[PDB]
Amino acid sequence: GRGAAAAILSLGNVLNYLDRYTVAGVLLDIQQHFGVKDRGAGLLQSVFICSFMVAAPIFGYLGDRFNRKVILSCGIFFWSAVTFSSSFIPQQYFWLLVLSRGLVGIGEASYSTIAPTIIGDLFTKNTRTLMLSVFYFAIPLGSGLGYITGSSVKQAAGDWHWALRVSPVLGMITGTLILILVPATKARTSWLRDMKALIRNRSYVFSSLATSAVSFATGALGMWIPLYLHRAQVVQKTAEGAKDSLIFGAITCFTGFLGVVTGAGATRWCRLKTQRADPLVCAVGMLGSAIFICLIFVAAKSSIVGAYICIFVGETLLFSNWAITADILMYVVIPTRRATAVALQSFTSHLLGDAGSPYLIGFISDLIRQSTKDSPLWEFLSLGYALMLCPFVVVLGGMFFLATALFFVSDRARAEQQVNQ
Amino acid sequence: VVPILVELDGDVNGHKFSVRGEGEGDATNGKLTLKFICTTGKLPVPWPTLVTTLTYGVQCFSRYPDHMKRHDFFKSAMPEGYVQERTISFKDDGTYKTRAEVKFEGDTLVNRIELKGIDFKEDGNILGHKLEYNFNSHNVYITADKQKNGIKANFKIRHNVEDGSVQLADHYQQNTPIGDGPVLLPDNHYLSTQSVLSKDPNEKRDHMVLLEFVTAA
Amino acid sequence: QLVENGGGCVKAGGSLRLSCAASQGTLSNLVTGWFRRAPGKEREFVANIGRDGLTVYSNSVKGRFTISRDRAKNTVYLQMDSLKPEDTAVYYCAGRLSRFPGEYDYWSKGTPVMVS
Amino acid sequence: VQLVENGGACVKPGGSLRLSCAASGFPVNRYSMRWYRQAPGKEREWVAGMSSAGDRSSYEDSVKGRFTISRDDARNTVYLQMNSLKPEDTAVYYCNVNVGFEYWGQGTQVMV
Repeated sequence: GRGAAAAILSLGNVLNYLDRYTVAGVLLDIQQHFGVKDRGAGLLQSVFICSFMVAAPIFGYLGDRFNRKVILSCGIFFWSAVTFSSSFIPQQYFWLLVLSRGLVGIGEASYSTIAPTIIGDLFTKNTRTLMLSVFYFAIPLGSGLGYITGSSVKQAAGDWHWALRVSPVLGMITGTLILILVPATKARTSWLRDMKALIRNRSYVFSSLATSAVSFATGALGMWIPLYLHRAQVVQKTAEGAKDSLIFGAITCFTGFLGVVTGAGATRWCRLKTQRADPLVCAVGMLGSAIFICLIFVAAKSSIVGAYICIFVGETLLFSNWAITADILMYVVIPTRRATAVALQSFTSHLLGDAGSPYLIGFISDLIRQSTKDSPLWEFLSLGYALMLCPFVVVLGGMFFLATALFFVSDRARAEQQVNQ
Repeated sequence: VVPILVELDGDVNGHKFSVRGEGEGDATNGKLTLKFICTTGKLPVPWPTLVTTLTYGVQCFSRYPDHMKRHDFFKSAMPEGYVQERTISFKDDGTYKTRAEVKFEGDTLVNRIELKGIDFKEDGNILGHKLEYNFNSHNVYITADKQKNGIKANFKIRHNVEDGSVQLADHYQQNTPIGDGPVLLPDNHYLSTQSVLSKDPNEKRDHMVLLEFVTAA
Repeated sequence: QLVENGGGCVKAGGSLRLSCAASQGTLSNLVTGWFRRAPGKEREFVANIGRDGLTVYSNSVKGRFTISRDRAKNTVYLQMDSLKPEDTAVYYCAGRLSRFPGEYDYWSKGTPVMVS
Repeated sequence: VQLVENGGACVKPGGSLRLSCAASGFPVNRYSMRWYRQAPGKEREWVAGMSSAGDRSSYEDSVKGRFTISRDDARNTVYLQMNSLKPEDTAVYYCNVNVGFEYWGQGTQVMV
């Protein structure tokens, strides 16, 4: 029934994020086998996210044009087949891998744009909010399971190719369940005027920039943490990499859950005390996250457990702010312009950050390594120096959240005024 | 555009009168243009009292919003027709009991009404023909009932009088679909009706050229 | 259902403390708002009190009306100062279950108000 | 065609106020004028009427002999006199006249 449909959709999202972040686990093996530098490592995620963000609006318009179920199932099968084919790529050819990543990004954008509409249409009662909460609870679980599955497959099979072979098998399966348990669900000038109106909103623009910085930091760290930890292990006398990715994925999922819960609790507690609570809690949490992401670099060389606890706290703080910033957004904007504002914010977040951010980090690391000598310690130092940019971006995002705090009450009062008329 | 031909009969205090009329309705434009005529030499009661009943007897032509298209019941039962029972209690001027049958026969709509009048007294507005030729727009509230598996409509109609008196008559209506197809009964809605009247001087016979615009919400 | 009371015609500059309450239950959680409809003009806004504790007023009437919610009495009081002829519109009290901008689910009959 | 109402203000018990309804676009004398009264959250009820010929006026029992409405064709306006003021007058008023398709006036609100 409808509950079974929601469960299968949640499993599909779990597998979607699994395949999104599987590449992060075996990035080291991919770069070693393909003989590419850190720039090539960045290319994958950069082009993937660019295609995702470029394609999402088209998928919204398709959802308007055609039924959601057919598009969702077609995207499932398409990107599952693409991921399966990408596993069998000649070592000489590398552009095929980035093309496959872009196609998978197209499919993932289709899923992310269509599935929420189906979830909303299945239920129109209190259970709809619970199902959406389950979806957003599965997203971090999906990313985790991706990291853990990639690491485990690499360790067991002994080849990184199998990491991209097991998951598609699980994917296509759930696709067949989509059409089995999910019943079928049942302007340009206006959008241009809306867009023209939103840019004049100071709080909304500042929140969009801050979440763009959040996306930048999240993408860069989630992409380069495993490689950085492996480099730290190699530099030290004793070295492992599958266990490191396993621990990182477990910490990532647990951090997602704990950070979401703690951010909800903290913003609820602070809102009752004084106004502008959500932006302030966002800013303080991100400042702490930046402090710990700066301390991780000092801690890693001393010990890897210090770096892991730093990742723990930083992921908690950086994932606790998403619900609060979404609440700020949908506070500021009026109901007639929520959809356009949300789409614009997502596009801006992907474009400014998390798209071209992994490539930026890889390019910085490659430049540092080329300027200096080439060796394990040099590679580790170059990667660390490249990652030192993320704390600055997180601090800038915190400043943006503070500025949004400045323009929060006035913009909310306005929004209410335009709502009344 | 859809043609319509409505023939009805009515007995009031022993006076029998039959009225036949023809016209056309545009559902897309939400417009209705009708013209009636009584074969009998004279019609006892004032014409508006029956013109309102004839107008509200058909609501398939009435345009519905896009969101209310699936909510409509009369169109859903249109292929197999339906039967309506209306009680019209006039204020101090008696009561009307009408039974109507609506069906799309062949390629044209057909509407047959049988009317009974009761509790009429001399010197009243109905007996004295004091009601003028003007009309008024109105609102009808429709709600579904699962026990009767049908739709019940109710409202108040204000009839004008020459001396300025206004009579508020209560209209209640119960529907029953002749066919056994899906009902698609709406939970609750209200339809606003706007009626205008005109006469054609070409013929001495009274024409009662009637124009309706009905919109649901 | 929301019950509103305390509105009557007064001289220019008079003060009216309009009281609004809910029959279903306590409205401390619910966001409350006051609206006005002119006889010859489109409906406008009077004021709003959100769940956080803000008291937002329309720019035209800013600095005139003051809303205060009391949890002990579970009632919303709208005190008026420097009342002007522009406030001849009829006032309606409405409530919402959500903190966020949007149309209020509940409504009240309201009372007329006049000036001069 | 348009109808405009004026003269409405709150009245202390016993006071007498005059309401006025004017028309623009059609001759008022050619057709009958009517006056409705409705309270907050109450069904509309006909409160007064004057025949098109103007020979007599129709009023309900509660208010028979109070409104004493008059009409001026040269002035193209109909005037209403409260006379004795009762709590039932707290309801707001409306001026109505139907030429061709019906037309509803904006009316005015009056409360005791």
